[PDB]
Amino acid sequence: TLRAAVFDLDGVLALPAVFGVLGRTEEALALPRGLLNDAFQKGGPEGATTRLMKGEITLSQWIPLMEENCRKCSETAKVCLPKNFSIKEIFDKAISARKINRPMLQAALMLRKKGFTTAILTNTWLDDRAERDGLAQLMCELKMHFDFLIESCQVGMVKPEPQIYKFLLDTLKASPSEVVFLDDIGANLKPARDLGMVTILVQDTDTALKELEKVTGIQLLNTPAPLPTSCNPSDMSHGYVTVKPRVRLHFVELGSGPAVCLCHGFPESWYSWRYQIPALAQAGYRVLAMDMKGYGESSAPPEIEEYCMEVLCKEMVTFLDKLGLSQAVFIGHDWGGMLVWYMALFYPERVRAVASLNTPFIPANPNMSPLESIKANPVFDYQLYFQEPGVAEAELEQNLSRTFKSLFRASDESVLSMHKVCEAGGLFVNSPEEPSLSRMVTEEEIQFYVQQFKKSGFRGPLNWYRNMERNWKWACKSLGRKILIPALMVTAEKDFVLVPQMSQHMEDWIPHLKRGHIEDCGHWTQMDKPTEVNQILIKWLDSDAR
Amino acid sequence: TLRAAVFDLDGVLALPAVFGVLGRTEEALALPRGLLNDAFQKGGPEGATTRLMKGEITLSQWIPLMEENCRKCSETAKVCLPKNFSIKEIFDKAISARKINRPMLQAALMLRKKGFTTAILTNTWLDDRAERDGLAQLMCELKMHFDFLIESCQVGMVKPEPQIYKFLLDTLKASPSEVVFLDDIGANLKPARDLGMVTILVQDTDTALKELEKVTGIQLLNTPAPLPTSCNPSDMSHGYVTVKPRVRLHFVELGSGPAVCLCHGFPESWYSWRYQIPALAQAGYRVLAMDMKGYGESSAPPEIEEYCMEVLCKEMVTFLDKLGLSQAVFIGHDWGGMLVWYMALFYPERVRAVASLNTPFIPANPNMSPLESIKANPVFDYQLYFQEPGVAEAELEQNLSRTFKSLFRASDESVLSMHKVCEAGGLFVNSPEEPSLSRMVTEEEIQFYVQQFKKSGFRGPLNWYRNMERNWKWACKSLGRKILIPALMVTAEKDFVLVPQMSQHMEDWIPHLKRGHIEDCGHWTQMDKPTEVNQILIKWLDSDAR
Ligand SMILES: O=C([O-])c1cc(C2CCCCC2)ccc1O
Ligand SMILES: O=C([O-])c1cc(C2CCCCC2)ccc1O
Repeated sequence: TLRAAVFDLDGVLALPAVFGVLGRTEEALALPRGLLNDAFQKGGPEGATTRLMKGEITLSQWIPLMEENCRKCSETAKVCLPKNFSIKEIFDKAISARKINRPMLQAALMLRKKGFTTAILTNTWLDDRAERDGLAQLMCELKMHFDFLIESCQVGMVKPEPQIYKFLLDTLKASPSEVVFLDDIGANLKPARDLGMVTILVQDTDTALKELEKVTGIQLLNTPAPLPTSCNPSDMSHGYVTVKPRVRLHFVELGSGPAVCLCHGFPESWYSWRYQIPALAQAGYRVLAMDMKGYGESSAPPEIEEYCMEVLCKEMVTFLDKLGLSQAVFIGHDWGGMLVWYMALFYPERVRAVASLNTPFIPANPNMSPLESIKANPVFDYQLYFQEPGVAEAELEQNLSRTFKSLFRASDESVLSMHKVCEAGGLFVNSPEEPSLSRMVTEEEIQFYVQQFKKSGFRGPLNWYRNMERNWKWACKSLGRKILIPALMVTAEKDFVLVPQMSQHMEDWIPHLKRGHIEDCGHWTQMDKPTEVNQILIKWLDSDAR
Repeated sequence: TLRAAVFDLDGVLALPAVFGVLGRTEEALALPRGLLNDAFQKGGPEGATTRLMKGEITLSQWIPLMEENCRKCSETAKVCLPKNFSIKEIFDKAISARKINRPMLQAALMLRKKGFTTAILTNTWLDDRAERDGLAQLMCELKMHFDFLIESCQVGMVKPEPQIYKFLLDTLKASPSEVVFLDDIGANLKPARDLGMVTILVQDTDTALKELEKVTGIQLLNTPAPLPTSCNPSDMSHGYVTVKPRVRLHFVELGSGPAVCLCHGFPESWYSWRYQIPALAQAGYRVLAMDMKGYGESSAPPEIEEYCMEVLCKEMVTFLDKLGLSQAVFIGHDWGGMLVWYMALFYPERVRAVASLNTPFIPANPNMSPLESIKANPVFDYQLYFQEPGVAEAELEQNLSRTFKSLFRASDESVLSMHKVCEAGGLFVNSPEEPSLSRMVTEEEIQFYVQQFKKSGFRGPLNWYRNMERNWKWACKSLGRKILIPALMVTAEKDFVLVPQMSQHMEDWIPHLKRGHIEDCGHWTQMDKPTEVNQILIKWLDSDAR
């Protein structure tokens, strides 16, 4: 049986192939056929290209040696090289033009999902070009999805030498017949074939993958639309900032650039944004997925007053102040969405841009007590149940697995009531003791929220709802203000509490507000429809927050 | 300076390339990419293909070794070879499908015309397949146009080994930089390049030839329409048959198949058919270009009566009888055209098919003496001048060069009168002593007719015209007959004696007669418009004489 797949970079994982750019430059400049490809391989294992692929010299060092061999080949062919000929400009263009072959990356990912061991085996160089960042950005994005990455310039060997094949085989800890090897170079497959490994000459992606599925007996073509890339909590950078002596806040960091502070709801985690952290970092953002106060690894003080909007927003400001951030894009959901709107109302200097998932901005009524406002709407009866201290904690802290399995469900799958939650005596009263697993989450994803909620419980989480009177008095100070900073409101079609219509009037308060909308999407926006969340957020970030 | 051009066969001189048929068979049978091309090259210099190209085994011996390596590669790739898989059938098809790349052959010919030394350098096999004749027919047709042909299987070496390059260089008697080398195999050019020879990677013919002209500084693309391939009298098979004790006939032989006896006119040679002998042999015919009685190497008896149609046709029959031919296609021109029509009237059993250039069939008038018939038409005054024995001989045998230069001219270039030739006192009376060279002939071609006419003179040639009374009495015996065998009449637009209109009535005598017609064509049909003569004759031969 097969248990390992090997991918070549150029021509297989990334397109177009750099070999083809030599053949393209000969046609553009009308130089004789194969002149550039022959000057590239001059010497064979003794040439400048092999010293480059083996890693003896840098690509900056290599440039003038190729140039010399280009001059040499043109002299022999009895032809002339043009005036503005620059090897650097040709390679700069070819590298920058080269992008990931997405169907190939998805085939790798599908193979690795079925337990296969995956690796990139490439003849590469040590790029010290002033424009090296581009090739580096590319490599990181591919590498992350494979078990190994074998770069010829770091090991000191090259394809087609037999040694690298015995090195990779040793790294894979597998035998030849257990390995599928994909290369666009016919001669680079011959050693792998002579060893007994299954070989695929990659001309077109579709035929290559058709051979790759017939041989694996695993479907790789015509597959359903894949989920965005998620997080393994063990592989993240974990951050901790002390905002006040008794309170510390925890976050997860990924990417470089404009700071994007992610704020989860109830009863959630930094992990709720798991399908958004890799995508948003890939889009050129510094993602900071918070564990809001009362959750995971952030401090959970017992007092109710520690969770009023004024205290929590001062702490988000202190967090910035201590991290050295003058600004942050603030993207919230559910309770974080509320925090995020009040971050914009009270601290616009510190907020670059503001986005909210499901949660709308709705001003305070200086003529109505907030308690009356909750009773007035039947869907908000669960908030009245969360009022008495200890009541919902006892129910939610009873069987954590059951709690998250009963809550984290898609619109149709809903096992919850939410019409006289107070009367019925709880949220899970008519929910099973052993609920089925939702299609939105895995067993492992459920098991992560369980571990997290074992530290502090639901007192802190529920205390965010226990400050309605405090929140109202503070908000009334902002009644004559308008949100005049970039803003994105995202409504979810099947969210039965945070209904799309509840946002209808927001323009009176945020005139330049951008909108988003996800169909057949319930309350758990981020995991229900991650792809759509990603497409909407990246679009608004590039247009409204550079 | 460059003085040698080297052509690879497969992909350069012949298309399509046999390498491509492996890649085509993998797509048709949906076998993995490169499976057949890798099984073909398995072993490298140690494999079955190298032993075949070096010539250690035959291609029949090779077939089951490739089959074994095909089975082996499919096992490693974890795939299955089909039910009706036959390497023999694949190669049989590929060889038979492969034909000459005509623009490449014309580039070779144009280079060799400008004094270049040309040669075919090919990695080939010793073909013992029952269908070997096809590859053999192909090779002969290319080889003939090149100075050398280097077949790897006969020398015992292969491309890319450095030795064959030093062998070819030695055969060419030239140095590296003096040699242009054309190959479709990138690695087969690398040794030739490393040696200092100019290299051309042949992808498409047009770009390959564009490099080949930029480097030679000789025009090869967009050239005018080339002349058909001619004869070098030194390179022909020369034949001699004794018809009667005093008379022997000479001929030139080329090709295999149905016998095609070519009959020249006055004052011509077997050489008049020079542009027809190679073309007609290529078309699958056994060409027999006669030196009719009185010319070149055939016997020239002095008597007039030896040249009457009855004596000459009995001798063409005796020739057949002695050569072992029951039949022959009989193609004549001018006086041979007359002989040819009477060959069909008197000996249809021995004549397969009959074709005439310019000369029409015209029955005898049993009520008018042939002398009166010649006087009756002003264009035939030259025939009256040819009557008195010795008269025209003295004029034509005076300065042979002048005679052939004055006669062998195209329609416009005509320096001859032909209106009262008798009165004026000769054919060349108002023609220069030193006529210019015609565009139809070279100096060397003129010089060949001179050498030939030095042996016997014009007595025998002119004696063909001195039997008008004898010819008439014999022809009157055939007055109630019709020519009911295949027949082709070819008229020439600008022939001022043998006018197209003179043939108008021929259908009364040959009902099923096929016709041909060449525009802006004078009396010297064969050299005036050889290409058109070839196209017409081959067409009629394939349709009417198998
Ligand atoms: O099932 C759902 O889609 C769904 C779930 C909720 C829960 C989130 C806050 C705590 C308890 C209710 C709210 C609205 C919904 O529409
Ligand atoms: O110049 C011509 O094309 C031309 C030449 C001839 C010669 C051939 C037979 C012997 C003498 C005349 C006849 C007709 C022509 O039209």
